[PDB]
Amino acid sequence: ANPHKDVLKGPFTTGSEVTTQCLTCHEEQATDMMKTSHWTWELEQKLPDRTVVRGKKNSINNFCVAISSNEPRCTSCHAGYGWKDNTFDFKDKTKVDCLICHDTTGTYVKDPAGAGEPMAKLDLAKIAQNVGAPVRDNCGSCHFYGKHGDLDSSMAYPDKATDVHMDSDGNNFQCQNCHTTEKHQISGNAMGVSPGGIDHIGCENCHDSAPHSNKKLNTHTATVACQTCHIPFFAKNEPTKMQWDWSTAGDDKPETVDQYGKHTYQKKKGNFVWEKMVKPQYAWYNGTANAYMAGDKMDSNVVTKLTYPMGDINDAKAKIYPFKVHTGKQIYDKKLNIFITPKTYGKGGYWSEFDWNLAAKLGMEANPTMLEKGIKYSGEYDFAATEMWWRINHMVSPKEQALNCNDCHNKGTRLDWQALGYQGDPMKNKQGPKHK
Ligand code: HEC
Ligand code: HEC
Ligand code: HEC
Ligand code: HEC
Ligand code: HEC
Ligand code: HEC
Ligand code: HEC
Ligand code: HEC
Repeated sequence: ANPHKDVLKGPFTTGSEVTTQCLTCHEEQATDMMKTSHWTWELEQKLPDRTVVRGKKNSINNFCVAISSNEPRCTSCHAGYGWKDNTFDFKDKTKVDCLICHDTTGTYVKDPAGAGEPMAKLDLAKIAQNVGAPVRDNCGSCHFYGKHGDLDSSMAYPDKATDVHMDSDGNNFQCQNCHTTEKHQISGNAMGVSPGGIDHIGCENCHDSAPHSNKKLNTHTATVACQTCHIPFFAKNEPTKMQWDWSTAGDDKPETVDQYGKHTYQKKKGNFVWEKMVKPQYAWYNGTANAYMAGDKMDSNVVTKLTYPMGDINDAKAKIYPFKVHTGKQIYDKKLNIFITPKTYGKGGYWSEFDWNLAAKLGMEANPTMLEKGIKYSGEYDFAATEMWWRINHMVSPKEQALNCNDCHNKGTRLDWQALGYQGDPMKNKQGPKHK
């Protein structure tokens, strides 16, 4: 037994007061955790032409776009308390959130607009006393809401049909059963992070790399990622957003709904398309990814890929992997040719004032990178098309629903042979295209 139940009677009125207790004995864990991306929101990433500091802190996406000037809404999913703008003290140990991963009561909740602060009226003392090993639902406080359509609210206690590894009646894995954690470094590669292992966890430390009695299926694994055949669908239980058109935001037309009660229009955000039971898109992937970074020039007559997997048929490091792809339109500076990071949340933000010029001006004056590069909002904006790629790794289906020969070959359409660089279906056509 540990001392928790005896030492943490409180009263506690704030998160850091809780944390300041945890540190009388777990200063090491804070120090360790603070070295990681869960605390800094930064990752180094090797792009085709340059190494950058990406991570969430520096990323641009086609959903909410970017954290700067919006921090109080976004850092409800930071393992910290108080990150509300650019003055956040990343060296302050009393600001780590120790409860979000370790709460066992199921009541600990971070206020969705509170810059990481817990909701009002929690029994903090009680939460602190009951702290223990994370389960799926702790990771899921940030990982099941917003997007990746492969981790849903039902991954809290999913069935076999949803995920064979996490299946609470079967293998019942917690996330760290695969994402092994040492010194609060939670293992697992985000897309475009390496080194010479595309997947740090992948499928091959618990399965043989030739796991099939059918040898022809084993020969495919040099080219086709396990994830491709074994995750035939994501968003199995609940719709995910497939498109977000910001260009239409700001009108008082009716805020219409889906088959599934999801909004297809909202004044504050624009138009959406939702989909349930989604086939992935397939692409060559060798462990590296391209990314759009703040300040990059772009071209509005074309779709901009905000991220994209690298590799191709001639790339011996690349395999065909499955991806979720989200498309949209979003705001760009019509004079510089760059995407803008606008203020949507809070005072002057789009969501209260519905004025894109003001949201642009305020979001650009708050962005550290724009400032670093002397970039000023020009005063003119427009909307441009984008696509963004995320890896699909969860919801492995039972073996009976793996893609089989006829999903890809013969009348199968899973793979777009020519987009992948093949000369027709390789089974009809043993002449032109082979991986390596
Ligand atoms: C000393 C008075 C402690 C305070 C205050 C807190 N914790 Fe603790 N914790 C303490 C000990 C001696 C142990 C056992 C360490 C060992 O391995 O010998 C623990 C254990 C934990 C764990 C592991 C829980 C598990 O089920 O394995 C966690 C996750 C943990 N402690 C977290 C934690 C937090 C968040 C605290 C503030 C709320 C906290 N502890 C206070 C000693 C002490
Ligand atoms: C909210 C407070 C989170 C909780 C709770 C957990 N994670 Fe998380 N995770 C969060 C963010 C904002 C990010 C991106 C960090 C960045 O800037 O890069 C992540 C990332 C991951 C990753 C990807 C690797 C990485 O990006 O560095 C993994 C593999 C991951 N998270 C796993 C993970 C697990 C297993 C969790 C429970 C123990 C967990 N996370 C909690 C936000 C939050
Ligand atoms: C998720 C993003 C986490 C945050 C924030 C914190 N911890 Fe953690 N902790 C996390 C994991 C995935 C693990 C391993 C769990 C397992 O099942 O093996 C732990 C482990 C601990 C432990 C025991 C092991 C150790 O390193 O000593 C302790 C004592 C612990 N965690 C405490 C702790 C504290 C005090 C935190 C806030 C400052 C904290 N953890 C944050 C995941 C995450
Ligand atoms: C094995 C059976 C897994 C379980 C259980 C969970 N995850 Fe996972 N995850 C797994 C793999 C093979 C990968 C690819 C990365 C690798 O190094 O092999 C991932 C990846 C992630 C990521 C990164 C996704 C991305 O940004 O590209 C995250 C954020 C993530 N996983 C989170 C996560 C959570 C929250 C889980 C519990 C609900 C979880 N994973 C379980 C394998 C496995
Ligand atoms: C499609 C081209 C596949 C690739 C690539 C991989 N697998 Fe597969 N797998 C596929 C089928 C059609 C089936 C069902 C047929 C069967 O052998 O049952 C499977 C099955 C498995 C299983 C279950 C094996 C059994 O007990 O019968 C496992 C454990 C498994 N596959 C794992 C797996 C891994 C780890 C892969 C990458 C190394 C992999 N498969 C590739 C189709 C395809
Ligand atoms: C260990 C940490 C694992 C990792 C990482 C992955 N898999 Fe797994 N898998 C694991 C176990 C213990 C089991 C059950 C095996 C049994 O004896 O019943 C499985 C099961 C599968 C299956 C079979 C599902 C079924 O129909 O019963 C498949 C097809 C499978 N696993 C594939 C798979 C893939 C593609 C993974 C990477 C994303 C993966 N596994 C990771 C252990 C672990
Ligand atoms: C998609 C995810 C597939 C499934 C399911 C199956 N196959 Fe496949 N096939 C796929 C690719 C991407 C390739 C090219 C591999 C390469 O070397 O570049 C192939 C290739 C073949 C071939 C021609 C090569 C050969 O092995 O002689 C054959 C005859 C073939 N595939 C047959 C086959 C069968 C019988 C399958 C079911 C067990 C099967 N494939 C599944 C993609 C996919
Ligand atoms: C929890 C419910 C979240 C809230 C609220 C917000 N975000 Fe998030 N985001 C969350 C996680 C767990 C991750 C890591 C995903 C992984 O699989 O590795 C992220 C990541 C981002 C990124 C990086 C690129 C991407 O995956 O889209 C960006 C640019 C981003 N998030 C932006 C963002 C903004 C602007 C938010 C508030 C307005 C916001 N997020 C809230 C989880 C959660």
